[PDB]
Amino acid sequence: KNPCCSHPCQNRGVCMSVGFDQYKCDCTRTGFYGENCSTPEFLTRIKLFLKPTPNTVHYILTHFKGFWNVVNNIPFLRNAIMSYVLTSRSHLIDSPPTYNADYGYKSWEAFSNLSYYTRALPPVPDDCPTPLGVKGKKQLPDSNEIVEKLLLRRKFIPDPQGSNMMFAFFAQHFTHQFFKTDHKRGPAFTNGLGHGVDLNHIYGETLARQRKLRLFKDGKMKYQIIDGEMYPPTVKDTQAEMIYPPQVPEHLRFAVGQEVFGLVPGLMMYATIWLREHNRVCDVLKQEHPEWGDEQLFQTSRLILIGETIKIVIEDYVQHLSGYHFKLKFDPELLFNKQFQYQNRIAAEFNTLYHWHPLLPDTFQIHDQKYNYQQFIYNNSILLEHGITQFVESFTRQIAGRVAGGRNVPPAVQKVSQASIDQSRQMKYQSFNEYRKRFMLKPYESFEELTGEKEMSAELEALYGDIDAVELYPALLVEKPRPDAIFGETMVEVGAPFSLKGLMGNVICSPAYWKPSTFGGEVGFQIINTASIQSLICNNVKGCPFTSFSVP
Amino acid sequence: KNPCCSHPCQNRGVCMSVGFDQYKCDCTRTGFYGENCSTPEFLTRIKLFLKPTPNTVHYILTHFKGFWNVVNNIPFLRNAIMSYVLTSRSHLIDSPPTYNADYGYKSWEAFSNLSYYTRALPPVPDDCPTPLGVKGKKQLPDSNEIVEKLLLRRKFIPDPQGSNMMFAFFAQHFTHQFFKTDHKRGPAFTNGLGHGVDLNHIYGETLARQRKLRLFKDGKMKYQIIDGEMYPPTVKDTQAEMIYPPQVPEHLRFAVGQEVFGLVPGLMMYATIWLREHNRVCDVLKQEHPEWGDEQLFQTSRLILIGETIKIVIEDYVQHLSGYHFKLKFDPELLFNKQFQYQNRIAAEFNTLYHWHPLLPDTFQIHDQKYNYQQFIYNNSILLEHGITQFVESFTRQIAGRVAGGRNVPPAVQKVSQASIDQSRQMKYQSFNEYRKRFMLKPYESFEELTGEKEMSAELEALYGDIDAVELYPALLVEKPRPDAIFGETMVEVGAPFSLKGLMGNVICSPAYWKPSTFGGEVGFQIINTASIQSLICNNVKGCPFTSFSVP
Ligand code: COH
Ligand code: COH
Ligand SMILES: *[C@@H]1O[C@H](CO)[C@@H](O[C@@H]2O[C@H](CO)[C@@H](O[C@H]3O[C@H](CO)[C@@H](O)[C@H](O)[C@@H]3O)[C@H](O)[C@H]2NC(C)=O)[C@H](O)[C@H]1NC(C)=O
Ligand SMILES: *[C@@H]1O[C@H](CO)[C@@H](O[C@@H]2O[C@H](CO)[C@@H](O[C@H]3O[C@H](CO)[C@@H](O)[C@H](O)[C@@H]3O)[C@H](O)[C@H]2NC(C)=O)[C@H](O)[C@H]1NC(C)=O
Ligand SMILES: *[C@@H]1O[C@H](CO)[C@@H](O[C@@H]2O[C@H](CO)[C@@H](O)[C@H](O)[C@H]2NC(C)=O)[C@H](O)[C@H]1NC(C)=O
Ligand SMILES: CCCCCCCCO[C@@H]1O[C@H](CO)[C@@H](O)[C@H](O)[C@H]1O
Ligand SMILES: *[C@@H]1O[C@H](CO)[C@@H](O)[C@H](O)[C@H]1NC(C)=O
Ligand SMILES: *[C@@H]1O[C@H](CO)[C@@H](O)[C@H](O)[C@H]1NC(C)=O
Ligand SMILES: *[C@@H]1O[C@H](CO)[C@@H](O)[C@H](O)[C@H]1NC(C)=O
Repeated sequence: KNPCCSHPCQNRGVCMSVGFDQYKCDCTRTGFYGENCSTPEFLTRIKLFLKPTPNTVHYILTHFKGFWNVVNNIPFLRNAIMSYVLTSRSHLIDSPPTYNADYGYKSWEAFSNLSYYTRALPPVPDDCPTPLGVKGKKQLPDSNEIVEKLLLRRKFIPDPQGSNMMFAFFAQHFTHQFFKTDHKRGPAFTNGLGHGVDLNHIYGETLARQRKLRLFKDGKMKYQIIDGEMYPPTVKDTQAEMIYPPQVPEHLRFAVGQEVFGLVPGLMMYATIWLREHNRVCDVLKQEHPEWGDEQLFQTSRLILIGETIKIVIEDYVQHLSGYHFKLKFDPELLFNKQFQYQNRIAAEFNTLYHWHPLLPDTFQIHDQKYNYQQFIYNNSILLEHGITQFVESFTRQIAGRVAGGRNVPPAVQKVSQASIDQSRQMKYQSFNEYRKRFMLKPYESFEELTGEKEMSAELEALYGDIDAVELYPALLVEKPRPDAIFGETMVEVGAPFSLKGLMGNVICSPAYWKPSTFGGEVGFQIINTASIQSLICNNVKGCPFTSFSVP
Repeated sequence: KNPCCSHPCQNRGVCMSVGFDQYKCDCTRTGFYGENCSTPEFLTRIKLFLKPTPNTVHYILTHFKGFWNVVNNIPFLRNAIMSYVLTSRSHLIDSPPTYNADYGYKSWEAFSNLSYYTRALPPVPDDCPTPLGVKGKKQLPDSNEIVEKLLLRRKFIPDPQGSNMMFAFFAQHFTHQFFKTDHKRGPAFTNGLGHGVDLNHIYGETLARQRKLRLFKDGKMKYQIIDGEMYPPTVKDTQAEMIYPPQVPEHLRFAVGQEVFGLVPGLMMYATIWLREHNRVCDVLKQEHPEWGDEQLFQTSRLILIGETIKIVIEDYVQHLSGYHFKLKFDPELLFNKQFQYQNRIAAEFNTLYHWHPLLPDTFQIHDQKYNYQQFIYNNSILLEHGITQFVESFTRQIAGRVAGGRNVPPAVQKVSQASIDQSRQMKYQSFNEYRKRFMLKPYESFEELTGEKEMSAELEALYGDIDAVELYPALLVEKPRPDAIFGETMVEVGAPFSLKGLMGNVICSPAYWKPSTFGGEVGFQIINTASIQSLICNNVKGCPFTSFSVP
């Protein structure tokens, strides 16, 4: 019986066993002291007393529109506030990384082996009184029963923030470059060895695959013209492997950076758009540098698209999610006078937290047509029939589902929801409340406090028994949403540090990289700093249709 | 005719071609402006006028012994001084890394591909008038003529700092965990994907190899008992690949972390010593943690040995090399309030700089025996015959050769010296003076100034014709040595930044790692804080013989 099974060390203290039945807490630089690191120093009490709650800060950022309008248009003020948002978030992240699924203590194996997802909290020891430590019952509830009673959609619940399918598929497309679970190996392992925004889902994970996708003229990527429009090349032509069922004919097997993007037309849509953007940038650079060769044109274009991606994700994507009247800003210079590590390791909990299944609709609405899940998946024929323009117009206006609030997961992906729970247990995640404490949030003291409701909280009580036994994934989906919001508190407060760290931690944001020469001059640099979700569609989609991450 | 062939940009500005006929210098954050980044800004002019020369600083640090004795014993001042030497040196290194042999511009391939050595200076462009850019003759002088006329040892020149064989072999053993050139692939590539002090030369580069070397009992590494003492296991026993010529019998084919360490008995000596130290620490930790399993004992011991290594390298190895009266200090906490990147990429020029062939003696004296290179190389029988105790006593008393000053490379390793020159040209190194400017040193204006002597300078002038045409590796070895020192100015001013950055950049120095719990408690921390070259030998060599990096 491991002495640290009770997770006795508080406030990010480190538990270490000293003997078979005793433990010791390392309170170094926690701001606390005592046996469990639970007694605050003088300075710590003052900081705590003066620290406003996340909900308070959230209220201020989502109100006083007249105030933020002025702040947004004064760089001095906007920079100082954005600088605060960045610094205070990333400090909750261990960098360089620490634990993974196989190590609850610091080890060189955990640090050096990039095949693992890292871990924000160490795994629960193998031999503990309960699966989660000491709290709860000897056996966790049946994972399918959790999904059915708490997560399954009885009736479609639209997102009150108005997120659309353009947002939903952007989210899936973007995150699947660093969420690349090596399932044949196990949920603890990833294929994304770059561990961040490298755009491997466009260019490929290895040089061998990249060379299959490249045209080797003017720095461009291979493509084909169908009905006058640019689309990805075929598998037969590139010999770049893709995941396709037998029923998909050869001429419809599109080859892109990510092997699984043929699964759903929504992904292939963004894959096509980003492909168009790369070759567009190549033309721009070739005009600016007629002396450059194919290789430098390719490499510089890739760096620019990485910049565009981070720019769009912060100022459009995260901006939409936050609901802030304050306008977030992508500016690496904000950190040049701060302590910050330019590196990133993808955490398993970050992956799990991003299982935003409830976003998915009951049917997919393209033009005047509707498709069920069986018709939609692996169906590139739909994409060619309607075209990218029609796809953009339809997805922009189709609303997505609310993620928090419970019971909004489509039955079509019921087994996927269960898988998230099963894998979480396989990797021995700690409880939901342990993760709330890990990110300096007060733990919930009752099921009713979690959901803000009596029905689902009663079912939670019947299943888990104790609030400290509730698991991470289901609790995130049943958590009381913030007022008219898509998420609950925990989703934001745990997710934002991971998100922002991986964005600003990118190498191109470092002082040695963030300069005009890196991107082929001011022309390439400007492409990055003026990028938006609207400009991406306008530049690469016929007719330049209106688009947004929110419904009109 | 690349317009950047002349390397027009000064002070670490970035050169970029604009059209076929012109270039543009990016002076971002160089502290300079103008077309070539040559004109200093206001504060820059001030800092220049208030900053002394490295030779002036070196004088101060090597004199006023009574003064430094006072300084060394007042922690607050000693910490401030040591903090400054860490931050100022590491600032000259690009981190995250930039260029490599294949990329003279920033690219994702250069950043992400760990198989390359990184580069402090970008390679000379392919289409330049001269091999070095625009300076010098169209063809570089014969590499063998350079070795013969300038580098080959006539009479043995001993190190005036009194470095011994314990020092020479420690340097080779220590640096060959990150200097691991993949010669079958090219000099531009490395097998040390950890790019630093991971002690892979003990434990192996991969997990597969590590498992072959581990005992899986009490966290220990496999070993055998010969004549009552601990030695590495064999290849036959472990099935771990080693590089050995056919004439080496099976029982003399020892298996260690680094595949080439069977090449020299001096390397196998330190391999044996560090092996013993691992198993020693395992015994200490097991006494402290009876509840721990094999895996935790192994991993914790490895972290401790990494700590010991960095401690010894700073406070004994670099301390001896420097010749300073100021006492250097290994203390990660010195950087906790500073801007510092906890990562490292091994530079090709750092490798070339560390080719300290002149250290090698004419013969290897062990007890009453003398061995030439034919008798010594790949001869592990010598190690077993004398034992580690006799090895330590002999090598402690045998003096090493002077590195700078020219004409001190043993003819036995003549081709190695030629290979260093050939590989540098193959990797398209820039000139010696370009690298001086890269590390804020003034360029030599004449051969006579470089050598401080009329003989070899005349030979240099005949070979190269231009001082700006002299290559990095030959100039390092012929440079005028500092008064009674082993090195010249450039070796120290270029070498120290790379060296210190790789040491303090280590992850165990990071705030999240530098705490007692990481090393198994206070006992693990004390092992590190009490580490020395003396204690390393005393703890693991029979009889506890005295040792040092200098001749008694
Ligand atoms: C963030 C938004 C998001 C969306 C909109 C979305 C939309 C959809 C969708 C739309 C038609 C379908 C059929 C599915 C179905 C799946 N999802 Co998602 N998923 C999303 C987030 C994720 C994440 C994150 C994972 C884990 C990936 C991993 O570990 O490789 C995931 C995994 C899966 C898997 C497991 C295999 C795999 O994808 O590698 C299936 C199947 N799914 N999901
Ligand atoms: C303290 C520095 C030091 C020492 C003591 C030392 C001592 C000895 C020694 C007997 C003691 C012998 C027989 C050799 C012989 C060789 N050394 Co060194 N070498 C040293 C510094 C280096 C470095 C640096 C390299 C290149 C590392 C790489 O790329 O693998 C090297 C590589 C070599 C090579 C391969 C060529 C090459 O990598 O370019 C041979 C052969 N050698 N050396
Ligand atoms: C430091 O953390 C310790 C671990 O959480 C904590 O010990 C825990 O104390 C609680 C109550 O104080 C115990 O909870 C149960 O105790 C008995 C079982 O012996 C039950 O009858 C109770 O109803 C209650 O459910 C935990 O069992 C106990 N955990 C241990 C000992 O591992 C310490 O109190 C903490 N110390 C400080 C100063 O905060
Ligand atoms: C890091 O850069 C390495 C150097 O570019 C790169 O190694 C190269 O890998 C490719 C593809 O694996 C090899 O390409 C061809 O190799 C042989 C020719 O010798 C062909 O028969 C194959 O079919 C293949 O097309 C290169 O040979 C190889 N080059 C070298 C010098 O090793 C690595 O792949 C890069 N690392 C990553 C992770 O991408
Ligand atoms: C990173 O960790 C994984 C998992 O431990 C290592 O993969 C194992 O490698 C050994 C030896 O090659 C195999 O016998 C196992 O079957 C592998 N396990 C799995 C789950 O794949 C991997 O080798 C490690 N990476 C490195 C570079 O050592
Ligand atoms: C869409 C429902 C599929 C799963 C049904 C079996 C699990 C029981 O689901 C039940 O659903 C009821 C109506 O939503 C709820 O009121 C109950 O709390 C819940 O237990
Ligand atoms: C895919 O979508 C098309 C719509 O163009 C439809 O005709 C077809 O039946 C769908 N299913 C497939 C191809 O399995
Ligand atoms: C910059 O350097 C180039 C080549 O070294 C030289 O021709 C040019 O005159 C320099 N420009 C200035 C402004 O000094
Ligand atoms: C190796 O050393 C042994 C003595 O230790 C000696 O007898 C033998 O000749 C040496 N080998 C060579 C090739 O010189």
